[PDB]
Amino acid sequence: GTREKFSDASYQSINIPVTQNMVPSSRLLVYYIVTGEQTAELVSDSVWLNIEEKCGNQLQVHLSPDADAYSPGQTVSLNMATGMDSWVALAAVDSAVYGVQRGAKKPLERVFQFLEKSDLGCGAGGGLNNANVFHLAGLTFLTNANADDSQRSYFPESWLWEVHLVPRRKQLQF
Amino acid sequence: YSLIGNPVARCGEDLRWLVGEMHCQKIACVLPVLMDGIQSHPQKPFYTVGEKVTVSCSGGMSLEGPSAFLCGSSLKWSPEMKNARCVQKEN
Amino acid sequence: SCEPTRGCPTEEGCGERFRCFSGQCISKSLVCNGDSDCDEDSADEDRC
Amino acid sequence: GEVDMVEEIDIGIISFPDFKIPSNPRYGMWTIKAKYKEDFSTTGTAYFEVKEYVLPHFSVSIEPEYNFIGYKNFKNFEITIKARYFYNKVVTEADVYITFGIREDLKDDQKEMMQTAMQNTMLINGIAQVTFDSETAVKELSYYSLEDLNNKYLYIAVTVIESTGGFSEEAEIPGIKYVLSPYKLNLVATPLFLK
Amino acid sequence: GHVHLSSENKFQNSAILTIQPKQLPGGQNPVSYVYLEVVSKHFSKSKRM
Repeated sequence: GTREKFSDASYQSINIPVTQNMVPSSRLLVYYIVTGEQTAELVSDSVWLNIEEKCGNQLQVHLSPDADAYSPGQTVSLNMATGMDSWVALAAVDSAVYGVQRGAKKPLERVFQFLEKSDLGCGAGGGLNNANVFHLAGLTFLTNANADDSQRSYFPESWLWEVHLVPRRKQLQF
Repeated sequence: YSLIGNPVARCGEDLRWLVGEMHCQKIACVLPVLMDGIQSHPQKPFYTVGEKVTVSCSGGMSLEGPSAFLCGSSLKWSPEMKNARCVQKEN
Repeated sequence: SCEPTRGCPTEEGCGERFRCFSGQCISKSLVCNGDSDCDEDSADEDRC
Repeated sequence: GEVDMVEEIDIGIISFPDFKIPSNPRYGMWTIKAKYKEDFSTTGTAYFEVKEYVLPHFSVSIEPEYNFIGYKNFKNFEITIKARYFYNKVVTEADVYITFGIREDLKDDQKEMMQTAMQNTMLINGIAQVTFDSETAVKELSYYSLEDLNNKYLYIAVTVIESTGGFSEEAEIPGIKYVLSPYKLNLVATPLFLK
Repeated sequence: GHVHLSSENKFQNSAILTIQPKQLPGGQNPVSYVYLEVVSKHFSKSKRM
């Protein structure tokens, strides 16, 4: 980003558009350079960015028959709805397979929390002089002013182990 | 289609592009081995992704191994059994 | 009058060095040593 | 402490052949690692346990009123034991047997225990709750009655049997230790800096 | 990579860079992390990362 500074007020509000690539987490740093009489010195700052968890493809699964209970052996249809073309991986896991297992949490249960590990820096943000705060934010700067120091049936489980191509609206029968 | 190769091509000092062993292969199924003793169902010339085929032999005998075959991504069946065996006899 | 063709040389990198009023960048260990540390001026002085 | 290795060229979803369990399995927590094996990093790790899931009759959830027993819960600690079927319906009626115990650590699985109860309660509408005082347990079976002397986990076993039909399901809690020091504090999403 | 600076871009630009398997096969360590250089008319500096 880039903005201009005017004498209208002491504090200016910047507008930042959010994108689909910033759902898990993000960071922003604001630094401005000044011209000194002998040497220059720039000041920066950063604060964590928290966001919600919304899928870009927007994949939702729903059965065509709408009922609270289904009869055994009833032919059912499953309809996939996506925003763009995507590959699906269906898995029908029984709810009774979850033994004690110290709780038996879930198969994955975590897609963005494990994706957050891509962040190089740690902490929320802010810190000491530009070098330390940029190292804490996960960056390394190159400027003339300052440097950065590195410091059989029925029925066994599970079933429905298939991979199908899914257009904007795809439906299968089983 | 699926990508198999480097696939990166590099510009050299001799104004030429260095390209590795890369090819553009598919991610539709074809007709099976088509043994005279076996019968395919359904009998179609081309197969789409996501469909299954029920192969069996004549009466009085039953196919050995998996009875149903599924069309994979492309040119891919889970078992192929090219002229291996359909059935000797199931007593 | 002349037509500048080549770019002007930028200032030298003052990496991890306390800058003085002139620009003589020395090690940070000399800060607050109670002597002519920068040897040029006592501008910074590290509030010693 | 490796069993089999298999590589497959990749759609985006890598399909692998169905693995087969050897004739002499080793029960426990297995390990699954995946690598690209050419040039890469960030090996992924997956876990799966080999056990007997032959027939689970009904899930037994143990939700105590409080996480860990404190000073106020020493004289009276009430715990809720609820058993529900897997098809989202609660259990109508079932006999619930409660078993208490004291364990020194989570690694030790066998420890002495009362020997006092053996409490028999009836499950009503899929929910049951019983009051258990720690003073009687710590005075009878623990051989010393004081909350500062015992700093170790508390193991509770629950055996739920149906009165209308022959069935049995068991549940357990890892442990609840009596600690004089209160719970610990930490900072999250809070920059330790000043403006 | 090459960038272009003008009054429209206000003298800032960003170019994507890739690290492909060009490293020396084998060796005591395959890291050889990086040496980053900037070719400009007024300034020139290098740093490892």
